[PDB]
Amino acid sequence: AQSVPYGVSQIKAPALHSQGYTGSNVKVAVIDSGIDSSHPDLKVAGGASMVPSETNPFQDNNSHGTHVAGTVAALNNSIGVLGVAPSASLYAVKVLGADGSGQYSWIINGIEWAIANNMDVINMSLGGPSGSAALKAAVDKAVASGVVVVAAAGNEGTSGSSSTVGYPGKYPSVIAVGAVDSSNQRASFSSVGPELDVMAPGVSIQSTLPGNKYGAYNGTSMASPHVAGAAALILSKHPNWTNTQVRSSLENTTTKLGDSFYYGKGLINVQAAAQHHHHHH
Amino acid sequence: MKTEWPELVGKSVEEAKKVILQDKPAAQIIVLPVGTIVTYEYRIDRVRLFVDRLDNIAQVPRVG
Ligand SMILES: [Ca+2]
Ligand code: NA
Repeated sequence: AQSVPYGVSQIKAPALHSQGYTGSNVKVAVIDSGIDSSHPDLKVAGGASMVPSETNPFQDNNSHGTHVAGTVAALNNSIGVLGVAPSASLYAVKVLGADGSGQYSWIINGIEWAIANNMDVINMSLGGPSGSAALKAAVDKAVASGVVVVAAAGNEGTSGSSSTVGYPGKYPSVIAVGAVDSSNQRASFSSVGPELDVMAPGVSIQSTLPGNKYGAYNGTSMASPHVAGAAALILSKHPNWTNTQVRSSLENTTTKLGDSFYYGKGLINVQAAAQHHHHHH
Repeated sequence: MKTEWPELVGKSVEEAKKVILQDKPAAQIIVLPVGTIVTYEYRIDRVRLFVDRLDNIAQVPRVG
């Protein structure tokens, strides 16, 4: 039997599923460490690797990309878990090696691949503490081209009144996502700052792992793909909505939590986002 | 419980490993180049050490 991880229910994805919308025909690039395409609870549609010494994007030697992919799009069947957007067209864009790191130029090359291959959504469960002009240009280019770009905010916790949001999450063009638990409390590690946009579940998140396994991971990396999957659900119900509109729909319908420095606009609610008229619950 | 080591910035990677393992003997230490992009999962057992091209610590080490 299949299990629905709590975070999928918490963002109200089952309401979209019951309406008949599951992200069909929406192309989502998971820009990450690869995706294990042999996992029976994932279907990978395509991809490319930008890592010079790891040329196969369908081999995930870290595990992180495979976990993130399962939160976006684990298949709807009688096994494993259920993804937020289980019919999405999932692309493995490998820009991180086995050790979980990549050069800025590898990330940029993956973003450029996603634009060239007409991705509707990019998830980046990754970041660094400093920006670069070339990184900002790549994300701004993807957004100008119509792509919804979502990234994890980082796990740097608090530092007085300073923002601790990582890049590329910290750029205005990118939706930066922080982490809450099942009680809607911010995870202690979740980055903070005026750049935090929305929150999603990021504590004890069950998903797919390489070699036909499953497990619970923690991080803003786990929160980000809830929002990228929600974007795919919204586009499957409203295929002509622009990225601008998908982003505002998610921002305008959150359940507000605490102060925006710590919680941004609050927890996403994809049921409310995918209606025509938007308000917070 | 010690979870950050600001006093290690500017020290050698070798001294940082030694100090962190005294405070957290079961730490999983990974050395990465400063200025890379990394995964944003949270691993309570891990300490990433970001080094400059001289192999000195270039960012405050922290658990995660
Ligand atoms: Ca399944
Ligand atoms: Na942003």
